[PDB]
Amino acid sequence: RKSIRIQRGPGRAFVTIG
Repeated sequence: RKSIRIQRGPGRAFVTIG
């Protein structure tokens, strides 16, 4: 699994990739 700290909202957060 992988995740990224996106510069989008709501607010800076970590989303998963796949």
